[PDB]
Amino acid sequence: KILHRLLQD
Amino acid sequence: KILHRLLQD
Amino acid sequence: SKKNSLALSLTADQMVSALLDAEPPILYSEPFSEASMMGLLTNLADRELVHMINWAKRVPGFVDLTLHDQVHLLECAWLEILMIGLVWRSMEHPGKLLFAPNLLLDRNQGKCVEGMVEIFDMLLATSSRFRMMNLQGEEFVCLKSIILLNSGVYTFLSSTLKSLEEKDHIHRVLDKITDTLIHLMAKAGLTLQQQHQRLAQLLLILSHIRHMSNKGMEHLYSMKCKNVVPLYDLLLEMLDAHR
Amino acid sequence: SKKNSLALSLTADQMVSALLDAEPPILYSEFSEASMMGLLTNLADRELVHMINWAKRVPGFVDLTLHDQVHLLECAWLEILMIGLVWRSMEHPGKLLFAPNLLLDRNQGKCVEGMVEIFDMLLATSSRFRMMNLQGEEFVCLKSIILLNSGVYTFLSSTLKSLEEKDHIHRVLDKITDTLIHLMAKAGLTLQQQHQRLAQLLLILSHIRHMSNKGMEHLYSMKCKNVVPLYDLLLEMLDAHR
Ligand SMILES: Oc1ccc(-c2cc3ccc(O)cc3s2)cc1
Ligand SMILES: Oc1ccc(-c2cc3ccc(O)cc3s2)cc1
Repeated sequence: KILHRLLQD
Repeated sequence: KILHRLLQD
Repeated sequence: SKKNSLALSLTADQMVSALLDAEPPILYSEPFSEASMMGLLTNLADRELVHMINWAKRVPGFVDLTLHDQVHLLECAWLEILMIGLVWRSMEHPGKLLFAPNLLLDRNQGKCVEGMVEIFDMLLATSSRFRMMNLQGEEFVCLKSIILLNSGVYTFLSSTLKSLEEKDHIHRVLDKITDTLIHLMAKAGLTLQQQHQRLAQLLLILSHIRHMSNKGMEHLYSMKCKNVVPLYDLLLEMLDAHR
Repeated sequence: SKKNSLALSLTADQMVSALLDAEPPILYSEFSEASMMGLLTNLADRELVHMINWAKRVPGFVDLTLHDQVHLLECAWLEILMIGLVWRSMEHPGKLLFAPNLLLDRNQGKCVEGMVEIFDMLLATSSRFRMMNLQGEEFVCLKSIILLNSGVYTFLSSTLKSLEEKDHIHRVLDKITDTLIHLMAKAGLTLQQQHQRLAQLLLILSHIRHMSNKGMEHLYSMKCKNVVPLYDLLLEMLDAHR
C-alpha cells in the first residue's frame, strides 16, 4: 500500500 | 565428480 | 487503446536528457556488528526506495502504465535498481562498495554479516566488469531504466487485452532505449560491429544483476527471519512482494 | 598466454552450422506430487548427460580449463534446460512440452507444491518467444550465450589465467552476437530492427536467469522434503548452488 500511495502522490 | 569424468570423456 | 505515448516520440538525445534529469538525489548514510551493518544498508535502502518511486515516475513511458502495473514493475525491479547504482558508484573503488560517499565498505567487512561476503563478491565482480568496459553514465542510466521496464514485464498477473496493450507499450519504450544506447555508441565513434557487441555486453550484465538481486532477496528474507532488519515499512513492503 | 582459439576465426554461417550440429539428442520421457516430480527430474538427469556433450561442441568451450568448464555448466544447466523447454513449448500455448510424449497442462503444475508459479513464468517466456517469431538459428545462439555468460562473473579467482579465460569467453560471446546480427540482416531486418531484436532476445535471458534461480530454490526444497529420490548427476549439480 505505501508504494501505491507514493505512486499516486 | 560425475561432471569431471563426463567432461574428460 | 490509448493514443501512442509521447515517450515514443523522443529522439535519442531527448531520452538521455530525460534520464539524466530524473536521477534521484545523492544520499549519505546515517565498528560494525551483524545487526549494526545490516542496519546501515537497510536504512540506506528504505530511504533510497522513497526516491526511486519518484525517479520511476520520470522515466519516459512509466506513468502511461496502469498504477497496478507500475507497482508490479517497481516490486520486481527495486533490488536490481539499488544494486546497479551501487556497482556504478563503486566502479572507481576497486575491492570496495560505495554504499554512499560516507560509507565505503571493504570486501572483508561483508564477512561481518552471515552470507553477505558472497553477495559482496558478485557486486564487486560486476563492478570490475563495468570498469573494464569503461561504462558511461549515459549508458548506465539507460541500463537502469531498461531494468525498471523489463524485469516485471513477463509476470504481469493478467492475460487481458489491456495487459497486452501495456506490455506492447513497455516493449516500445524498451526499443527506444535500445535505439538511445546505439546512438550514444555511434556518437562515441564505435564501428557498427563495435556498437552491436557493446549492446549485448551491457544487456548480458543484466542477467548477472537479476541473479545478484534474487540472492539478495533471499538473503534479505533470511535476515528478516532472524530479526536483524529494522522495521522499515517501505522496504518491508517491497520485500513481501517477492515472498 | 594461449594463441587465439580457432573458434574466433569462424564466420557467422560457420558458427551457426557448428551450433546446429552440436544439438543434443531429442529424448522421450519414461500424477502425484512425487510422481510428477519423478518424471521431470528423471528427464532432467538424462538431459544433463547429453548437455555435457553438447557443451563440448560449442565453439570455444573446450579451450577453457576443465575447472572453468565445470563452473560454467554448474551455473547454467537449469537455464539451459529451461530455454530448450520454452523453445519446444512455443507451438503449444498453455502447455509445457517437457518431451514429445510428455505435454503438461498449466493446471497439472498445481499437482506439485510451488510449481504453478514456475510453470507460469515458463509459459510466459514461451508466449514471448512466439510473439517474436524466434527462429532456431536464433535459439542456438541464445542457448550458447547462456552457457558462456552465466558463470563468467563468478569464477572467484583473480589470476592472470582467469583474466585470460574470461577474455576468451567474451570474445566467443562477441562472435555469437555477430552471428545473431548476421542472421537478422540475412532475414532482411533493418539496421534499427536488428539492434532492437538483439536487445529483445538478450533481455529474455534475465527472465530465464530468474526462472532458473526460483527453480533451483524449488528443486532444493523438493530434495529437502524427500518428494523425489534424486539421481547422482542431477543431485551433483544442485549442490553447486547450495
Ligand atoms: O544502494 C544500495 C543500498 C542498499 C543495498 C543492499 C544490499 C543488500 C544485500 C543483502 C541484504 O540482505 C540487504 C541489502 S541492502 C544495496 C544498494
Ligand atoms: O527439459 C527440462 C526438464 C526439466 C525441467 C525442470 C523444471 C523444474 C522446476 C522445478 C523443479 O524442482 C525441477 C525442475 S526440472 C526443465 C527442462
